[PDB]
Amino acid sequence: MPRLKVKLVKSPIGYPKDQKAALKALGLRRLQQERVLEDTPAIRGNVEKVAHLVRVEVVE
Amino acid sequence: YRLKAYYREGEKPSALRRAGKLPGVMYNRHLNRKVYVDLVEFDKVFRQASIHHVIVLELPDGQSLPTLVRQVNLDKRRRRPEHVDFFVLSDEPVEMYVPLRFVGTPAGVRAGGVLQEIHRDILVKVSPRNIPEFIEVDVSGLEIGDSLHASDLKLPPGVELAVSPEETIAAVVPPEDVEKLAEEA
Amino acid sequence: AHKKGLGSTRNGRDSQAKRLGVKRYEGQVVRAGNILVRQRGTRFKPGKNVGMGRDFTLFALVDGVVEFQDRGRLGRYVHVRPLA
Amino acid sequence: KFRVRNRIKRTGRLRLSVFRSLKHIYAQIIDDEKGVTLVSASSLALKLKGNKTEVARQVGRALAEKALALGIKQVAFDRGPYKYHGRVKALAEGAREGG
Amino acid sequence: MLMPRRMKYRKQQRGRLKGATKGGDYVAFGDYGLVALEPAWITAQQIEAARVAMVRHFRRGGKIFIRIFPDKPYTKKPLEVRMGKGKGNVEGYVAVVKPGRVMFEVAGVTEEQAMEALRIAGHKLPIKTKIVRRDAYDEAQ
RNA sequence: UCCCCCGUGCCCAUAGCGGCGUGGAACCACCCGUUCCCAUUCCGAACACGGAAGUGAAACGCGCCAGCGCCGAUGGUACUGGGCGGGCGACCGCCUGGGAGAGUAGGUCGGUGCGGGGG
RNA sequence: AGAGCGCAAGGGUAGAAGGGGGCCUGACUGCGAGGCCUGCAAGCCGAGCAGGGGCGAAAGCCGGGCCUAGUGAACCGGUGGU
RNA sequence: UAGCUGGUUCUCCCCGAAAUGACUUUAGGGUCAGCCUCAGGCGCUGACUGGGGCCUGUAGAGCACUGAUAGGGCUAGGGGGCCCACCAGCCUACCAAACCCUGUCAAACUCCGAAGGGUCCCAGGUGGAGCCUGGGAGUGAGGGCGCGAGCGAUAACGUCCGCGUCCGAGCGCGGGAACAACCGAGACCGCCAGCUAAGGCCCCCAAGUCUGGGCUAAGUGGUAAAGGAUGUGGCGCCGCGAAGACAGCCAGGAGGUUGGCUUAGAAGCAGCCAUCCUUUAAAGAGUGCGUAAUAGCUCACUGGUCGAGUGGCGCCGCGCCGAAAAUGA
Repeated sequence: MPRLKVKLVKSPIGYPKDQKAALKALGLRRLQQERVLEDTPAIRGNVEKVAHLVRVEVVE
Repeated sequence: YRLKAYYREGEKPSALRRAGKLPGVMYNRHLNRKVYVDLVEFDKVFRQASIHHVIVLELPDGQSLPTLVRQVNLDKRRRRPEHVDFFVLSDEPVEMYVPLRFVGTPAGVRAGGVLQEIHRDILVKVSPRNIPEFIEVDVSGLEIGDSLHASDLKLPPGVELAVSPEETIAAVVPPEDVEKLAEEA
Repeated sequence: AHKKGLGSTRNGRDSQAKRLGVKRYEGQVVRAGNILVRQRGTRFKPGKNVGMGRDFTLFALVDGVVEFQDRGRLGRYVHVRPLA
Repeated sequence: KFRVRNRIKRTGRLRLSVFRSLKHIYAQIIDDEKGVTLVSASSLALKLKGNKTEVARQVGRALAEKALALGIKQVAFDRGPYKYHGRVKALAEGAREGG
Repeated sequence: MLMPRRMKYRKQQRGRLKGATKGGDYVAFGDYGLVALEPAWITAQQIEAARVAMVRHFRRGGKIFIRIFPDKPYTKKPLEVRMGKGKGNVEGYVAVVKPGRVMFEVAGVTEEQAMEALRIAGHKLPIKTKIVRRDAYDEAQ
């Protein structure tokens, strides 16, 4: 089960509630953030959620 | 008659169309996969036969599998072809429409009143060995306010019927002269 | 501006709409007395250890789990599994 | 057509399904849960007397004892078109308090 | 000129119009057919004017079938009377027309005849149109 | 443990409808009687009760057929989470994941669980 | 199941609520868990337990009405009564 | 007295509201509930999401009920009659109960009915999350933007709700020339340090007069339509041609006939119906023009010359016309 790390790309500032709450779920507080977080389809769901405001990678 | 054929797969619908080839499907009692072919030549062939006559599609699998069409589902908006269904033929009982040929100009006609037909194709069950190209039926002397239906039509022996047949095949009705402006009063 | 006639009305009225529907869905625990369905008709006929009253209401009769049910030629049903 | 779920009006808990023919009684004890039945007796299908009534009495009575003989207190009474004439077994003897 | 005959509610809501047309996109009837391209209403006034327009062009014609039916109220209020107060009045009866919808068919004429008939008539219609023959759609109840 | 009938339960019409054939040696049904219990808003039709030489007509039980009625893939369009556009506007297109309705082929005259009376 | 289901509408309804007769008066009293609903105050749901009853051989239901309108805090005072 | 107006003084450090829900002699006002706050109590529970299970009746779509509906059939029958009664019988380009076929309409119609959404358990989740008592609040004129329905006229910077977001309190920053809410973007201070967002890279102005292919000729670009056109350039189809087409250029361009009727006269030729056949390479019962009808011009059509491409039907990319207003463009 390889780890998943994301980079925050596009500002949270101006997006629906679920989006914001998701970011605030990911230990993600401001722009340009390498967030190294182990795989778990809950987290993944929360990725495909935030998928655009961010950038992804399954770093091992 | 002959058209090409192409075995379809798991490729997205939209693309196949906005590349060059309309997509399709075939099924017969058990045989069901996905298929497709060219547009322009397909449209040419169709415009002749379609669900009137028989199609023969020689397919890039080695054979020359002949079908009939069946159903022409379109996009409706700016209506035009977009995925049909094909029927893999055999020799078993099958219902289908036969384009009819109203031949001869009657008495209700020429008196003024013109045929307002009901059908230009009748549902009939046949063995695929009989090919009723088109029942070139009468309509010798239909009168104005006169009708014809049932088994009135000649049926090529074997090619049975498949309605009531009290299904009224056609009839002649009045014109629409400028005296229908007097109606406006 | 000419304010002459103007066709009035006699329509605008509704209802202090009470909130009606499946109050307790399945997988839910009840202590008996908890109503699971507030309905107008009998869209949900009584289930096992579920009761009904004057206003067509499926409520609890024990301490267990709401279980949903359908019976085409008998209607739809809502029950409560024991949990002993 | 005495369906009416006279069943339901007795589907409180634990049935006892009985019915008659031209000449033979069919007294049976059915338990639900899964559908499992239980206890039998028949006026002219237990190889018994040929007088509908009294046989039935005794037959129910036979079954009656059978009930307590295998651990039975009180149950229901599944009867369609009765006109309630007791069938003076009525399983009233019938342990159960039929009547 | 068509409408129902007093039925259910009088006033109803105009609403926005998408474009699935729900159905009605081939000939089956006549022989030549006028079908539309702009999502709008067909006006009973227009409706009659176009039907005429055809009839008018070809004296002693055939049979002109009308598929669509104008059965929707024009909620219209009076003039210079200030807002609020009541809905309007049912007025001008029309219909929903979503493009790719058959509206009228000509049968038993010249090619030229139905050409110019559908041409002029639809030319009088609240929008613009396409005029089609009768083929590629066959097989549809 | 099995082939048949019956008292009765489960799925919810692929069980229902309809033409054909059907079985009673037990079961089942008509049927024998209306005097004893009982009752018809009138008839013993219905429930009720005492009972034969017949019957298997109906009721019913079982088989065949799809003719009505029932279910119905596959594909692809609709519509749309959520993401970007384009047009004053009425409205339109690309992305992803979801994914009908109607129809097309085909399929359907049931499935099963119990307890007794028969061989 | 498209009729009746008191009276508007909607849901619901014969595996009855409808329709017939017999009997009766639970259109009970003392309560009431746990709920619906919810700014408050109101309104709405009900087993159960005791009494003492009505129906049915029973099993059983009965604390009005197929369901949602038919209504009015408090202060004032009349009322029979402890 | 004034539920109104007006004014209300020092500094930094932290969070940070609402313009709603009901209620009133209330609507520009107060209680309350939601939202801010600080102390003490609570401890993975909360926002969010993965899994399972459930409720739902919209977007579509369907016509099986509710009604609306267009066209034909079939017919109960209604105008009817032919024409006998204890009563019958056969009968229409009239209209019409129902049924059937042929399409279809719907917020208050529904056999079907999704994407969603709500919600109950398994688990991740450490966040100025969430929970519990408690004191002080301020709020209760909102506005904008997006899809979603109403109102309006599918008008209003109009209005009234729904989810959402910003302005409000972010008139702090970059774009958009300028520009509360459109794009980018959450501003402790300092830095003559680099990357990048939107948006740009001739210049005002900072950076490519970067590379390659395809378009347009009007200031289009630098703001409108239906509707009209031998504008331009690629795509697709459909007959014609070296046995000689396309255009022009020579010539033929006929007869019953003055077609039957209308019609004052209608002779291809103002209209009605027409729907010949015959001599012929070819001349139609006619393409427009011409007449008082006639005459006549011409065409259509085949061969003479000529000698290579032609006539047209749709689609698509950009324009052209359509297109007039008030101080200086």
